[PDB]
Amino acid sequence: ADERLRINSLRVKRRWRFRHLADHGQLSGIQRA
Amino acid sequence: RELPCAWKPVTYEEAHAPHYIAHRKGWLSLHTGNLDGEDHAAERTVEDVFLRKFMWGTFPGCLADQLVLKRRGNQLEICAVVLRQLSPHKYYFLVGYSETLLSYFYKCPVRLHLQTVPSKVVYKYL
Amino acid sequence: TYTEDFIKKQIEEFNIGKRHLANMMGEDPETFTQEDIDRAIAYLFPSGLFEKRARPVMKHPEQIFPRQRAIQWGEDGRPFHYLFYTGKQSYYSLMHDVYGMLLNLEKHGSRWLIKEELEEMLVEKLSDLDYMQFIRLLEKLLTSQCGAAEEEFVQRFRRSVTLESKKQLIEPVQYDEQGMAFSKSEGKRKTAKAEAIVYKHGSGRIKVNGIDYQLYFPITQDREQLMFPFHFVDRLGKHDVTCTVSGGGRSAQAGAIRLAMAKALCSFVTEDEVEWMRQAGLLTTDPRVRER
Amino acid sequence: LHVDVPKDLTKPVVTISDEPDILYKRLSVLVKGHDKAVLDSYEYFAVLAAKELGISIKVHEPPRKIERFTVQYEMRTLYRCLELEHLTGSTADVYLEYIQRNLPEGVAMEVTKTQLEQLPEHIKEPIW
Amino acid sequence: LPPRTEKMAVDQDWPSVYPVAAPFKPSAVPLPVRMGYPVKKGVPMAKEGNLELLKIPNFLHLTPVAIKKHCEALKDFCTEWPAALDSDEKCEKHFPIEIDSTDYVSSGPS
RNA sequence: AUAUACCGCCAUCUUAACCCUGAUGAAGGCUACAAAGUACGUUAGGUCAAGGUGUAGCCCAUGAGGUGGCAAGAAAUGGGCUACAUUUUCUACCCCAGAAAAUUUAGC
Ligand SMILES: [Mg+2]
Repeated sequence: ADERLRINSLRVKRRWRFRHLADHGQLSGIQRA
Repeated sequence: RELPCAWKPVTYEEAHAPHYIAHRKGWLSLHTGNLDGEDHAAERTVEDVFLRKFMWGTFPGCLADQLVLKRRGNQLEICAVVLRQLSPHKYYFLVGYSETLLSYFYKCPVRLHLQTVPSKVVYKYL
Repeated sequence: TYTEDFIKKQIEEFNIGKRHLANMMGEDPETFTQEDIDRAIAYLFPSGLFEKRARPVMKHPEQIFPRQRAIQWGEDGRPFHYLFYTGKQSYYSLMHDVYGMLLNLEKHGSRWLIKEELEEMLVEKLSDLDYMQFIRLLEKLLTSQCGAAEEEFVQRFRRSVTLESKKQLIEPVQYDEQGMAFSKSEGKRKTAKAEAIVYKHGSGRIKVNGIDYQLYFPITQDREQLMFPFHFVDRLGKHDVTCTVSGGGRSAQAGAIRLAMAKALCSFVTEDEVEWMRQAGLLTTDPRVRER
Repeated sequence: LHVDVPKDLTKPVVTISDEPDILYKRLSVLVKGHDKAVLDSYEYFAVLAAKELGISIKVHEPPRKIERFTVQYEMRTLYRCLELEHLTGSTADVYLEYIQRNLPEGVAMEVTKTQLEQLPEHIKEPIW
Repeated sequence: LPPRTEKMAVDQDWPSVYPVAAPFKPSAVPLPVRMGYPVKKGVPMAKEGNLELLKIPNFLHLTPVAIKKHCEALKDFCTEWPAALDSDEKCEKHFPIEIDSTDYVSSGPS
């Protein structure tokens, strides 16, 4: 990563990674609007 | 049967539909991840998934209802509701076993809070 | 079904819990009340559920369980009420009382009680036609020269609805250091907010943010709006106005100033004139605002 | 315990050091939760503790926030701000330890501390 | 076995029952509290087996008596504001510089 | 290539008893100024652009190159983007100045 970084220098919702858990109240804070 | 001839106990969590989650039901897990500005919501979700599967496979036919997973600081409290069918010695064995596995698997002081009930607390019938 | 022994055990459990809650909260158990119970349960078991009923609650058991099952006869089996065998002892007893009072009177704003709440008071289900019968008897009692006892009897079955229009709060007449009488008032139109001081005597000078009104309002429409209140009650050139307006735009500020001046001028006019201004739309805050 | 009571108790060792104490002009405690009743209970607890420790406290409620996303899901974040004023470093440490150990689950905290400091000696006069 | 709330006196020391934050125990909390949306011609459920009362972050460990008893023992750790600095007028005078720094308390392993 | 693999994200559709009457027949029971009536699955679905877990393909070619070409025409209609001015345009000002020149979409 750093090697490529240096040489270059020289040159769905993922916040939870859902409907199942959210509908069964298993995700804190999530609710239907 | 016949074609026009066509034309189960449930607890509170089972009875009430998902659109009651902040009106009648609550949230099973309680943590700060989903609040505004806080991070690691996904990691907490994955931890919750593993806890629920582990507990349902480690207390088979004992859990009367769904778990309640609380988090304060780095503490991790599993409040479970179980039946009075298994012997208390086996319950103590499993409590110790699960506490130690989860503490060494999540690198935090996990603790467990069994509440036994004589039988499923049925809310209504659907 | 709840047996009376069950309810008795619930009552004693509730009293013991009441004293326990008074212990936990540090209050005196002797004076510990139901409102205190509600506040303490809210504190100790916080819950944000929108359904008010869904929160944890500690009620007296009679509040919780349906206790309408009152026995209507004793151990010997004799019913207590002489109209028991009608099946509607409460309703027919009430009708009998009303008929007796009507007989006595013959020898000599608010709304009627609704059917369901009448059932609640009587603790008996009743149809629509018998409710109509009762209401017509109550009307007959009202029409007659009903006395104080009959008046309060009717009021037992007459619910209260408050009507309070016609009455514009007339601002007090203050006096400035120079001994001149004036009245202050506020007005709002869209986002414009105005506050006007009308003087009892004057020469018709309006001063808006310290600027003459014709210089502050170049457009003639706004000057007409400022003119409307004083013109309507025929006192153009008899008062001085000092107003401060902020926010909004040209016409919104003019409307706010008009409302403020009318509400302040209500102090120096007769009550009939106040009512006339109210009917001309001069004392109403305009609620029309931009919709999202 | 009616009769069996601990005869004496080992009070923890609190040493009065020689170094001077930090001074905080203000200390704003913003607590965030998904439930308003939990925040009200926490506000009552924190305010009573502040009075019992002699700290001067004021409470206000910042406007809530609502994150909606998509079936439409929603997340409400409610706030309570507890502004303490004129407390030293040790009072702040003990009060904060108390109210952070008693922070309910699902509630997060942001404590902003405004320390009072004197000018460095290096900036008092210009270098010649 | 029977719940131990039956053995609890009406003038007990409540803080000794709930010293620290603990989940709701219907066998330990001597209150006839009920939670739940009642069914038609029903009542809110009882506490025994109630998951909703179990999901509340309760404050039984922080009652007014307990809070005062804690804050009477925590006074030992506190120091005193210098009385010379009565208001902001002197705080901006004797200590011109102000340093704002923030800490964050979340829940998790890190 | 496959979500015509799952997961995810959107969307479609479906979700009894008692009491009287008729001579104790099939049978019937209302009148208020009251005369028997009371009690989740579904989808050859879309999405591989703010996301994953797999499975298959070609491997003298579904890989790597080289030489030329390819750069269309015409209508009728459907849609979109620009400018369309005298109640206008430019300057000073923020409104008393001077110069220039057919269907459709909403209604409330
Ligand atoms: Mg498809």
